[PDB]
Amino acid sequence: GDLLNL
Amino acid sequence: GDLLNLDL
Amino acid sequence: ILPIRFQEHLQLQNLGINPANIGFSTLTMESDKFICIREKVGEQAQVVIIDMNDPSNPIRRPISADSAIMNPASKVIALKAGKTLQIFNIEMKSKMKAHTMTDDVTFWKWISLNTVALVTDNAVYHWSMEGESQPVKMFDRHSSLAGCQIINYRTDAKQKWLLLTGISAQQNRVVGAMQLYSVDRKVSQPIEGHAASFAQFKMEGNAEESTLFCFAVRGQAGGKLHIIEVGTPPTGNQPFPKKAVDVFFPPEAQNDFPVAMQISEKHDVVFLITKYGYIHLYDLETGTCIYMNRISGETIFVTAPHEATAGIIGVNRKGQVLSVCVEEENIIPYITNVLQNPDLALRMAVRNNLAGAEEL
Repeated sequence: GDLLNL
Repeated sequence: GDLLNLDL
Repeated sequence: ILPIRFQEHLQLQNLGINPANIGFSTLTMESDKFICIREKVGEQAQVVIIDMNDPSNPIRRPISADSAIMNPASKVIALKAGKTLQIFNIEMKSKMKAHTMTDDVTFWKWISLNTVALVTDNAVYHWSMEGESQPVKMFDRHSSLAGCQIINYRTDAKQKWLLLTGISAQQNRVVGAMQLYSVDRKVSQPIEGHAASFAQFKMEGNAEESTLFCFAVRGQAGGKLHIIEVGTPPTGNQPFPKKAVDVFFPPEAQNDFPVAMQISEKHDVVFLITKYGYIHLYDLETGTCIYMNRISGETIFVTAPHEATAGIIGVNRKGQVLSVCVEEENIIPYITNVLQNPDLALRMAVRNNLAGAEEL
């Protein structure tokens, strides 16, 4: 994901 | 008018 | 011995509050200092303001508003009716601000000592009380929250990371939809989640504090709690290693989900409360689950930080006002002897200067 990699 | 009725 | 302490503070029905007005749309608790309740008595709408330091003498005043939220620290109240916003200082008996928005404000709250957040169907705004400040648009809402009931809005300490949360029914369960927004990047990410908080945390060896985002979700496959650094670490810092851990729901609570989170930066612990009154405590650093239990029969619908103990305070559907915090003389022996985790006990003892790991 753009902001965070979960 | 006012959304609260102030005491005085 | 338990690692937490439960306390009852008040019963709102004993102050003449009608039980039908004890719920999410009529009772607000923006901090531990005040509770505000909208009641209709005859044809006249009223607000009841309860000072938590002197609760037996509440003020009742006439209003014409659909929502009332008290400032976190002062007797300054914000009221709205549709698109019309007004702010009053009660001690000064004066109208301090007025503004009329383009769209109806469907949800609002105080996000600091001097700033109110406003949510419409289309966007989110911040409004500072300083000087002649007007509401400023922060971001446009993402389509994944369309038709949701909005339940919360939160930010990090620096107001650079913003988080909007809504819920709805899908496939016979309560699904949460969050929008995370970076002010510096001007980018959003949609995330499945039910309850969250930001926190500042200074890792061993780092000169600067880390900004962490913590969220809990009950997804199609089970509960999870995530703890993740937002953005690139302050210059010279190690990155915080991200954690993802299970959140347990018993077999007989098939419809329960997370409704509230508060993080204690005194003890570096996360308090999680579920719709049906289960309380969980996790370590912020590792994500290790320290304790769980059922503490309310009635549903809890609003919470705040409890300043005096760095715990959590909340109100249930009956009008019980209750708090939970860390029991400082018990938590370290509990972790050592009942959880049988001497590593965690030793770490928490030295990290937060708690007593009890002299014998493991």
